[PDB]
Amino acid sequence: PSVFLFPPKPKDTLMISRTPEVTCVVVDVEDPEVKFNWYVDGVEVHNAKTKPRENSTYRVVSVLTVLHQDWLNGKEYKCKVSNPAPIEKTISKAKGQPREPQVYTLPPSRDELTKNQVSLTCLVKGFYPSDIAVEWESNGQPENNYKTTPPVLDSDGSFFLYSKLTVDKSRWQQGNVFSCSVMHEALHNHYTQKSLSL
Amino acid sequence: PSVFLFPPKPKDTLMISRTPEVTCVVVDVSHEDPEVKFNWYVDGVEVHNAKTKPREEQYNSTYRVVSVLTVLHQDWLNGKEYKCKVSNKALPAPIEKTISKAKGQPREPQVYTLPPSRDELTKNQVSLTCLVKGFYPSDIAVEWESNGQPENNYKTTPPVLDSDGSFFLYSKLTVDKSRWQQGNVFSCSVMHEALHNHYTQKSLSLSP
Amino acid sequence: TPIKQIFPDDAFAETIKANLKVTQNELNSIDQIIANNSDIKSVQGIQYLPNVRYLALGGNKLHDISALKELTNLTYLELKWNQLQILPNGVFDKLTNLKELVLNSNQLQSLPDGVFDKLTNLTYLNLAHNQLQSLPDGVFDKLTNLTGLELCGNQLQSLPEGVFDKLTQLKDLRLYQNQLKSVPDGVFDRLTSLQYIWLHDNPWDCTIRYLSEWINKHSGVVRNSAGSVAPDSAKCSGSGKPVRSI
Amino acid sequence: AFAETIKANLKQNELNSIDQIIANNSDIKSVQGIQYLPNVRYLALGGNKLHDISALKELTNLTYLELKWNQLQVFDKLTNLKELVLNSNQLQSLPDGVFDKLTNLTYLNLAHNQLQSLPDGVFDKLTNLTGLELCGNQLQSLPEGVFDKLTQLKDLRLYQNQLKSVPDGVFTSLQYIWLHDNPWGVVRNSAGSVAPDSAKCSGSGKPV
Ligand SMILES: *[C@@H]1O[C@H](CO[C@@H]2O[C@@H](C)[C@@H](O)[C@@H](O)[C@@H]2O)[C@@H](O[C@@H]2O[C@H](CO)[C@@H](O[C@@H]3O[C@H](CO[C@H]4O[C@H](CO)[C@@H](O)[C@H](O)[C@@H]4O[C@@H]4O[C@H](CO)[C@@H](O)[C@H](O)[C@H]4NC(C)=O)[C@@H](O)[C@H](O[C@H]4O[C@H](CO)[C@@H](O)[C@H](O)[C@@H]4O[C@@H]4O[C@H](CO)[C@@H](O)[C@H](O)[C@H]4NC(C)=O)[C@@H]3O)[C@H](O)[C@H]2NC(C)=O)[C@H](O)[C@H]1NC(C)=O
Ligand SMILES: *[C@@H]1O[C@H](CO[C@@H]2O[C@@H](C)[C@@H](O)[C@@H](O)[C@@H]2O)[C@@H](O[C@@H]2O[C@H](CO)[C@@H](O[C@@H]3O[C@H](CO[C@H]4O[C@H](CO)[C@@H](O)[C@H](O)[C@@H]4O[C@@H]4O[C@H](CO)[C@@H](O)[C@H](O)[C@H]4NC(C)=O)[C@@H](O)[C@H](O[C@H]4O[C@H](CO)[C@@H](O)[C@H](O)[C@@H]4O[C@@H]4O[C@H](CO)[C@@H](O)[C@H](O)[C@H]4NC(C)=O)[C@@H]3O)[C@H](O)[C@H]2NC(C)=O)[C@H](O)[C@H]1NC(C)=O
Repeated sequence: PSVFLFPPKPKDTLMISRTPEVTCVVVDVEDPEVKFNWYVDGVEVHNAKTKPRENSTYRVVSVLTVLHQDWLNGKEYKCKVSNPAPIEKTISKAKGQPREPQVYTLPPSRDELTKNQVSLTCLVKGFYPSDIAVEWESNGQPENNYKTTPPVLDSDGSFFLYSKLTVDKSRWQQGNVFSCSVMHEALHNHYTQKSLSL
Repeated sequence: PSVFLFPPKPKDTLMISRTPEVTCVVVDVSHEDPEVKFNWYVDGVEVHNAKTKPREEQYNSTYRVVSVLTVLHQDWLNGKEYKCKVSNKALPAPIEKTISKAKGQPREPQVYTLPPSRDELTKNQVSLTCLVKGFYPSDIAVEWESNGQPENNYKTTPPVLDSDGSFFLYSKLTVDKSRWQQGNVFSCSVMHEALHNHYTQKSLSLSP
Repeated sequence: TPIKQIFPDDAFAETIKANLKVTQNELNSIDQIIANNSDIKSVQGIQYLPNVRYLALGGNKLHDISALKELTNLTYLELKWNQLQILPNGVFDKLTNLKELVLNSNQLQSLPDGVFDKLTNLTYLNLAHNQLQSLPDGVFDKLTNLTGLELCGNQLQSLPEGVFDKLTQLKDLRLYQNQLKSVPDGVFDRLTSLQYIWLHDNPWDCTIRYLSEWINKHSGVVRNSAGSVAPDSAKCSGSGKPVRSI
Repeated sequence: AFAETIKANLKQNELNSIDQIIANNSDIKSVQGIQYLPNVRYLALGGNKLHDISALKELTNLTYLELKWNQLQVFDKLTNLKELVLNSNQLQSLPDGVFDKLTNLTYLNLAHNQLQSLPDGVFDKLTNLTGLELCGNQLQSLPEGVFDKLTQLKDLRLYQNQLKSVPDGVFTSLQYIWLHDNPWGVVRNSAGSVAPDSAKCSGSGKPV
């Protein structure tokens, strides 16, 4: 009977058009029946779900919907499983004073312009906490051939990351303008957009 | 009574100047029977060259005893498989675990340095970024150097799974906008198995 | 002075020993303090760190916050789950840089008139699940930049008229789980930016024609306890029928 | 069995788009059908129960062949082979010169089989070999000049065999050789350390 607690996806706490949620997860556990009580900020809630179950892996999961900006506000989420005695575990957004991310866009190395497709990169340094969303887009529509590294702890005690978008060099060299969009709590409107072109 | 098998550092196995080792850790061995017996098998043949560290208690009021094993030459790169087997009184059968370099065909990394965003030259300190893309497996080591001697102020991103199955990562070296502007030449050195001499070095600086 | 000499609270010494890993120049180097669920009784000595800006004090056992009166560089103040019983007057008057104040789940019996009025920069105020019976008249009138206001879980008997007057920037107002029988006419009519209102679990006297008409007009800002949009959630007392349905 | 590797590789013309097959420590007895996918390069088969590699004699473009722990007891047509892994099998000899075609090969691992003989001239036709592993065999005949046509060799392993002597003169690139456990700065010991006295004279055990 091992229990874990996993925070919502940053894409969901910052886009709001999506419903975030905190995922409680219990493994190990014959007796595959576990009651789940939930508490937000010390007070019990009952709106949580439970998905059908799954070595003989007891992957039974309860997901709980985040209300509005409860995550960023700093609400604390507690999951309580029962058969042992009840095992409680808590999860909350990283404490510390927020810092606004710097977003810089960085065009492909000249030495890469020998290959069928080039790499466009977005550097986002010095934000806090690490909860952050990054996406790409071209002339009104969004791109989708991009990967974003995870937050990395920096010398100054904040985070950075990079997103690499990959496009056909025919599309870079034509002068098309791509946009890196970034969503974090320390940004006005939770939002900034950086562009780069030839 | 739980066992964890860590690989050698890429830095060790690509430099050979440094000495690679595969570490087998066991925790939760207490009290009752504090007796652990590691057996090591490289590519399937048992071996007896592992010098075992002394056990060590922690505030968990339990033991965590470590065995470390040396890697003979390019064995990790060559695909040798390393297996650890712990025998303690506190469990039915002994525990086993094998670790080995990731299978898949090796691919050469591409290495591209990127100068600072123009909006970053409005600051006291700029970022020189290194793009390493298209390598396999993930075992890789990235360093920076200026004028022959090394720079020690960079953070490197962990390897990321790309859309075509290879890995990529970034390395951000931070420097003073003046050093960049005076025209010093910095370098991103890269150590990987699919590289000639397991090395490549790309440089960036501004020339008007 | 040593660690032991400035801070008589065992736990509070242990957190200033952890932050710095002392000289007044050292103590004046402290910009934030993260000391939640740390079994803390009094913050005696917190007055010598005037440049602290972030303060995580939730989950502790504070009775008096008197030593924070002057910390003028504060902006986040999190005192959720402590043992505060009543709020000394003027204690917040000097924290004019606060943006967010979290007094979540204490034991506060009432609010003095105008205790918040020197917090014009506040965007977030959490007073939920305390023990408030009523609210100073226009207490929320100097709080013009307030984006979210949480009051849920109290025993609020009634709301002052226009108590939410100068709250145009309010986007989230939480009132559920209260002893509310009715609301002033035009209490919500100025709440222009309001995108989330929480009104379920209240004994709505439906004897209730203003609120019945304010909800139909704004049949999209009401949300039930699960997060889904749900205006039929404000149920009349006794009958149990939704308010908006009269 | 073998098909589930394919069904996972391919999550006709479909078999042409398979360049690498990673499928070790499985329960594979036949590899048949492996000829119906020519444009294939990387092959990982360690921990199966094979004895025929007839089905592979015509995969011409494959460059890695991993056959650790199989029941083997053909190579002339895959000259692009570069790394051939054939340890822990049971093979009792080796056809008289089946390593001659694959000139491009650079790593040969024949460790822990059953070889009392070594067909002369089998090693002479692949000059760029970096590592060679003959440890853990029934060696007793080390034919002469066999390691003479091998210049680029850096690792050569001869530990745990039954050599009572060598043709003095059979031994420049070489940095690593292993001679221990045989009963008669480039030599090392099973524990990865330059150890010249680990060649002990039979019975007397006197290093020489
Ligand atoms: C029977 O087998 C099952 C599962 O089998 C598994 O799958 C098969 C196919 C094989 O690969 C098996 O070898 C393998 O075992 C076992 O179930 C496992 O139980 C372990 C613990 O015993 C769980 O480990 C935890 O994993 C979390 C992270 O979990 C994410 O990433 C995992 C892979 O890295 C993955 O397993 C998870 O599913 C999960 O993936 C993420 O999940 C969310 C929710 O869906 C999703 O939104 C994400 O997008 C997704 N991300 C991905 C996939 O990338 C790990 O963090 C836990 O570590 C904490 O506690 C550890 C103590 O064990 C300790 O080592 C760590 O330090 C850490 O402690 C915490 O650290 C963080 C960061 O600092 C912080 O919260 C705190 O500091 C600290 N909190 C503390 C101490 O309380 C932990 O390791 C496995 O996830 C789970 N496997 C799966 C699939 O769930 C089972 O145990 C077996 N039964 C036995 C042995 O008896
Ligand atoms: C009481 O005693 C100890 C001590 O408590 C701990 O120490 C104190 C100081 C406090 O910090 C406490 O918070 C803390 O709890 C407890 O011991 C711990 O037990 C847990 C699990 O039971 C272990 O977690 C596993 O460890 C590895 C990673 O561990 C490295 O990283 C840690 C920090 O990041 C570091 O602390 C460790 O020492 C260790 O460090 C490495 O060591 C080597 C050489 O020594 C070095 O070369 C490395 O560079 C170094 N790395 C560093 C510093 O970063 C983690 O990988 C494990 O995850 C795998 O297994 C999980 C199953 O639990 C599974 O869920 C995961 O998904 C993952 O599974 C594997 O994943 C890969 C690919 O994804 C793959 O191989 C397989 O899919 C899969 N294989 C499997 C499952 O077998 C896991 O998190 C802690 O290491 C251990 N702490 C120490 C110091 O040893 C103990 O539990 C307590 N016992 C009680 C209360 O009863």
